[PDB]
Amino acid sequence: VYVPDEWEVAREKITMSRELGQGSFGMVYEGVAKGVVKDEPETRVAIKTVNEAASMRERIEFLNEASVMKEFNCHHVVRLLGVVSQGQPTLVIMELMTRGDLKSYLRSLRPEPPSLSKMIQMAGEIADGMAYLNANKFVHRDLAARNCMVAEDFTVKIGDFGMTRDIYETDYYRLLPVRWMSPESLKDGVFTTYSDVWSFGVVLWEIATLAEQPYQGLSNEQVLRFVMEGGLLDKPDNCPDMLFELMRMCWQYNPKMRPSFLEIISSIKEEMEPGFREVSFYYSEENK
Ligand SMILES: CCOc1cc(-c2ccccc2)nc2c(F)c(-c3nc([C@H]4C[C@@](C)(O)C4)n4ccnc(N)c34)ccc12
Repeated sequence: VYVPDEWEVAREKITMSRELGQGSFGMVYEGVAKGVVKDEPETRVAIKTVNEAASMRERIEFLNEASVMKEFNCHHVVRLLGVVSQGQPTLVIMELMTRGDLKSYLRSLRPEPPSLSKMIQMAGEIADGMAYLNANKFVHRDLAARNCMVAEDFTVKIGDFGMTRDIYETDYYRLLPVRWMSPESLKDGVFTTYSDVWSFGVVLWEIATLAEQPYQGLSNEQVLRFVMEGGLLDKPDNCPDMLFELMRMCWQYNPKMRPSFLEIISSIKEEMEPGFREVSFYYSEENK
């Protein structure tokens, strides 16, 4: 039973320019919202709509999942700006990421690549956002280049998690990214910070291959068998040892033996850009 609040915005103030493509619950539009940002009368925003093929059960799921993001304030996690809970379509307005998803972006760099220092940068930003989320007791469950977003200034941020969330799970039992999923996720549907770290390893591999499909030539059923039986992605051609060392740490079959996101950041903080100190969660007062 969603209760409107602070975050509720008048539908009047919102303007939907053009389609950006399908996200978790429905179409995401580019647009403009009046007075959703302080010291900014009008703001360029992304607007996700729940389609009209949406059960009340799903329209409520949409708002509650969005509402999780109300508690989030992190430079490396895409920000919620406001909610339109009354009337249809139900809107969730958020920070517009003007260079789209990291997968598309990485695909665009293919024989027109990124330097080692530019890849470490992406890794640390993603790791920092994920460290922030795990600090706020949140497991993403769908970390992947396609759900990392790129800002105007090339900052990478943690994006859509909706895609994997069922309406019923927790209380009752009845969509899985097998190529990004840890063995314990594939075997038992266990999703923890440590499973998110596995996915993070796969995103490094995506970054180093400019978004090849992980385990290409294996079907989804084959990947499920292969990874559960200790299968691993081959080190990409001319992948820096720095990075492949990180992938190996993330792909420890046993979750206990995987590094935390903080440990990952510690291991690369030397090679991070100077700015990262001011914007990051890692260096923030909020970090433990
Ligand atoms: C950390 C959690 O972050 C999120 C949670 C959510 C979200 C999760 C559950 C319920 C409701 C919303 N939804 C997000 C989102 F829709 C976007 C988003 N998607 C796209 C489209 C889709 C495409 C076609 O792949 C590119 N965008 C284009 C431009 N700017 C965007 N911000 C953006 C980004 C981040 C999101």
